[PDB]
Amino acid sequence: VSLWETVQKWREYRRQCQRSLTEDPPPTDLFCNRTFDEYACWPDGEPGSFVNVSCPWYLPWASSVPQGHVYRFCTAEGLWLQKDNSSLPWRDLSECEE
Amino acid sequence: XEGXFTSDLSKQMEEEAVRLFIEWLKNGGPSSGAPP
Repeated sequence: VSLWETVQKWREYRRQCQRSLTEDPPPTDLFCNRTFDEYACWPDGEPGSFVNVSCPWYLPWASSVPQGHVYRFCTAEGLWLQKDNSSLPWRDLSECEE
Repeated sequence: XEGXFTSDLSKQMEEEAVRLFIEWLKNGGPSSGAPP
């Protein structure tokens, strides 16, 4: 365990997300927008479906949750599901917990 | 913190720092402008 090592792996994960965000081809006209939320990298979402991404590989316990995914939901309006009083969209990260 | 001064202390402490860093990330910390 090392805080510097985890921060560097997080910087690397962020960098790989920024590569995808800029380089992946555009999607239909309606989709939830790809984004990095500081915890996980999200692709463009299909309206009306859950969106899965693997637990982020910089987590120190990533190897204890090798099959874990984290989830968002992309509404039929093409907006990530989000409560009015939350500054972050809805996310289920229970499969990535220590 | 009784019984805390162990050889394991310095590592137990880095481990909590990494845990807090991850919690901060889950809160959007690096880019958040929210009041403290």
